[PDB]
Amino acid sequence: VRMNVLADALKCINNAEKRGKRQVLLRPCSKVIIKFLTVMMKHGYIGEFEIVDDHRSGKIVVNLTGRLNKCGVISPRFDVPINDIEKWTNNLLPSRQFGYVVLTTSGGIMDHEEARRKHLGGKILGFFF
Amino acid sequence: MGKPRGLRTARKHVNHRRDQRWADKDYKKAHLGTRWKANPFGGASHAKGIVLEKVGVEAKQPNSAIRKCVRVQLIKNGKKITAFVPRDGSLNYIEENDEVLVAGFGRKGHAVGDIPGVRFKVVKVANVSLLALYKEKKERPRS
Amino acid sequence: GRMHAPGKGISQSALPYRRTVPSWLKLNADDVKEQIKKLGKKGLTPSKIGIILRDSHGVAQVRFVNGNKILRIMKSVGLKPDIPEDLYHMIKKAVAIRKHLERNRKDKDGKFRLILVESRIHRLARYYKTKSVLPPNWKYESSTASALVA
RNA sequence: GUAUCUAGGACUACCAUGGUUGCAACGGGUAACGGGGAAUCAGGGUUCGAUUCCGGAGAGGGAGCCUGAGAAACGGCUACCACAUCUAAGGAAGGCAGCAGGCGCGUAAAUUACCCACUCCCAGCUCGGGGAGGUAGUGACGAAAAAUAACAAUACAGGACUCAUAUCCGAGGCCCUGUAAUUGGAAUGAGUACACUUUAAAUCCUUUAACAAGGACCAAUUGGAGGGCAAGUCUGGUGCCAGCAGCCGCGGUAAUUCCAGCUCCAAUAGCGUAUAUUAAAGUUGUUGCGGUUAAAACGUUCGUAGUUGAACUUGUGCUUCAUACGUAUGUAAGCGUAUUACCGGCCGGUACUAUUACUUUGAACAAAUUAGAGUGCUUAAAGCAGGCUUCAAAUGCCUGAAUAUUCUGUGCAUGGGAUAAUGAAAUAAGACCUCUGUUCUGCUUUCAUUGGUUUUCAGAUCAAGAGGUAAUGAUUAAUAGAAGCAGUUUGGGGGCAUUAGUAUUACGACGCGAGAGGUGAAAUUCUUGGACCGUCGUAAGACUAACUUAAGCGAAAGCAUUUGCCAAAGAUGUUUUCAUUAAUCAAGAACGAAAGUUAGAGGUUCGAAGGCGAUCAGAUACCGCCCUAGUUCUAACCAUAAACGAUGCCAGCUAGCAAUUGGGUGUAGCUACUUUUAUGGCUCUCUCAGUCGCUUCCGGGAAACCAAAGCUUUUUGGGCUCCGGGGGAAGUAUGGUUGCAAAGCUGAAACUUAAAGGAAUUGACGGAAGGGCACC
RNA sequence: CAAAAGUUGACCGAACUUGAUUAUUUAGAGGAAGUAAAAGUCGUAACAAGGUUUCCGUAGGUGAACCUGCGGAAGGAUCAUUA
Repeated sequence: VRMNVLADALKCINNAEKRGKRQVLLRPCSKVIIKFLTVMMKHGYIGEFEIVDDHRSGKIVVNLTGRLNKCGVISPRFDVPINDIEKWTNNLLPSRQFGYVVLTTSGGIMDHEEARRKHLGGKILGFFF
Repeated sequence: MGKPRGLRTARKHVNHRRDQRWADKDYKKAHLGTRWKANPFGGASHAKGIVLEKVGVEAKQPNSAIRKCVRVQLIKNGKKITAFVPRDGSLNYIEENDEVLVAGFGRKGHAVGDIPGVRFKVVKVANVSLLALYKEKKERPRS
Repeated sequence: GRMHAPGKGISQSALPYRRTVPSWLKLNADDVKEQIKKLGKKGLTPSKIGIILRDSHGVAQVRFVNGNKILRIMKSVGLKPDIPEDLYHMIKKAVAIRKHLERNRKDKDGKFRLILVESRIHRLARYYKTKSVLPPNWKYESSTASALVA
């Protein structure tokens, strides 16, 4: 059954990034997906994505750019306090310079470089670099 | 593939490892602990013994020599040992049926060289420290 | 993907987008409440009211022209079945293979099927108890099951 | 109820039948005192904690009990057991797991010293007491600091150097560098000891007058020199001996490993050896392993436990300022309003609130340890002291004795509402802020004191209206799932009935003749007039050819004559229904080729075993003949296979091209003739569900290869279950459990060992094909 | 008045005979395996078409490796055309 519905947009972006596609058709559009790509959109790792609506679940057609390498998804959502947030930024993020760990804190989905500013902690969602 | 990757499966993850460290061949001397069963001394480091013979253990192939070992009965438990005396000579320092401090043989349970299945090593015979006898750095007890 | 037999296919009915439409349909929400009562009094299931309201009359979808479903209409007019239709035909199948077998023994397939269709019963007799559509203390027995088809 | 200080099945009495567990009860093990903490790596971790602090227990064993506030006390008593002592024989007395000792045990642990001066305890007590505590001797467990020379010309050569001269070459050579039992200059403290100090006293250190080095002296060792792995192809000896050696290997008469000598290297008051442990070990793996072939996916599917489960339910706008710099935007408020009832001067204090998980900030909780800021103990490990114009008077205030983490974790407060579960309004609650009751339950104040009589009030709760404006209340129908359906079907799917087909054996007859069968060659074996052959005929049991496929169906095992029946099923078609019903699964359950077993039938061919005939050096084999159990059908048992795709299952993605089974669809195709037609066929086009091949990665892999064995990325994450940890021993031994039994499932270790294994290359134009030569 | 030795009975209950079970260690005629393994005897089973392709399940038999029967598989000596 379709277990993790965040996850296989990120294995359809990453899979279709590698072959170098320019547009990507996700299915079926969580509002955690759109909150995730908007985090990937403020940093320009993604185009402007359009949500072709059904009355079923939603479908997204995403425009790809070609700036990113890997969007993954940390299943299960491990509970990540602020103190062990640094543990993950060594692991998932390939340099201290760039890269992002998206996590759901309670004050809205933000990456670690916002939640380490707003002093929030939450559960982890995914990453990208 | 494989692991119970949920978030509420730390019961399966600990009961699996608990059941699968038995197949870690060297962590079955934490679990089954045969030290008091199969080791010639009951888990100690050294052992005082009393020499019974002078066994000329011949060398295994493809090396020919004769290793000149010694068959100890201990005093700790009444097990039996075939120990070993190194560094040529020093069977002349045995003065048979007089006590011996045998020791482990440095491969932690196996015979080492061309010696077939002999797992020990004399370190003191009549309390005079055999490494201080090839130089004869101390006097051998003779009378 | 076909939960008891390992073909993986897909077919279905596909609803179109516009839930509001048609506008030309001359049949209103009032008379279908009568016509479902007209057809459901002949003991048809909610499915076979739908496929004859669809072909002959013919309304596309009853949820669109009326703010209820076909089953939820039939409860509101006192036409409630004692056992719902999915558990019916899965019981009614399970009583045939339990009738073919008592004469034709030596058929391991119909033994294996009746395992596969009594297992679908006790998982859907189990969902119908949490949603309380059928009461608790309800174990489908394989003996008395013949009497609840006719 | 009794007992106790007290609750309490603590115990008695009656009465109830409860409690507990796959979320591991109960029993077993422990070389188990629990914690603080210790060891060790980057993290994650493993391992240890008898041991100074806290809590607990015990004083040879068990039991008992007095005094007391407090003891089930043992430097109290009472028995008994064990051990043991003095006994004049009647009796009496024993308890070092307090200190220092002694015996034992063992690889393994200090002196029968001094003192209450310290810390504190105790009594009647300022004083007494205190082998607590402190001092000392012992003490390479350990940790820190640091002595073995320093300097000088010649020296003896290297080298620059000035320069001759240059593939050479020397000298002015010289900052240098060494060698110099050459020469010195000797610089100092281990010694050394007056006297000091320290101390309860004494010692140790620190101060210290005197005393103290040409090495021979005040004199470093311990391991090694094949590789790993730092450092001799040095000499002699020994010649598969002695030995070395963790591993791989040296020695078999020129040893880079042995015994040495010279040398040399590594650390150095330290070094080797053993067992243990940790890191190396992504070889226990949550981060983070592996399972096609190296070890490793259950034979199959069903399925509770468990784990894991799609989407959707207040979000940016609009205006301003604080605010980065025309702009920006990160700001608060106004405004699509419970931005919340009140009184206060936008402001206090109040009236007043669906949870949980997670998260923020707090509280709470011993130090020691650890992390650590402060501090020149001569430095350092430590310690918690210590600074200071005071220079000539000290009055000279304080720094301090922080701060967070192992006191993890639970638990308790508070901020948030993303994520995540639960929760409402469908056999009935949509409400009314409510004058409210058309219930009545009342309940205390004034009737100075107090009530019989009843109203206000009704603090109230529950009936309660038809004080019913009510948008009145039911999310989408997942390319999730189950269900339905002129459906149209399709298929060696399943069961039973029905029958067919040649053939094989047998038997009959008819005819013809003597050889027939079999092999590499025979023989066993069959047959005179009739085998084999021919022929027609009868009986039988078995098997379903050809069609036959990279074709189908099935959960796997498996599944082929016709037909009738019988329930079943995938796929497609579906503006049908239901609305998460799902995924995967320990235990459990059904099915399971062949062989085998129990009973009943049948019994053609084949045929384990058996007997022959050969073959062979032998042949209990291959080949040849005879056949028996078996093969076959119903009734059960067995529960395995190279049960293989050596590839668990559900989901998504990432590319062509060719076929190809079903079903759908368009011919802007042919063709059939029933007719130009229409049903049927074919071709073309598209689409599901696929399956099989190739082509390639422009993905992976050790490769062979794989469109999954890919997206397992750089320390990776879609769920879920089963399984592997060098090779043997060994699927053995033993226990449990199933079977009529064969056997099946569970299932070790002692011991042994350094390789065993995977894939691929190059060696046989060495007993394999296809070539091509010559009179060794 | 108080009170000893004695004493009745309940209780706590050492201890010792028994009966049992548990956990351990051990002796044993005989028997049957494993490993050492190097040099013995007999055969030649496997690796080449290892001279009967090899293996698997089961069943019987044989001095021994092994052989035979029924059903699998290729890890084969065939990825197969050849109308």
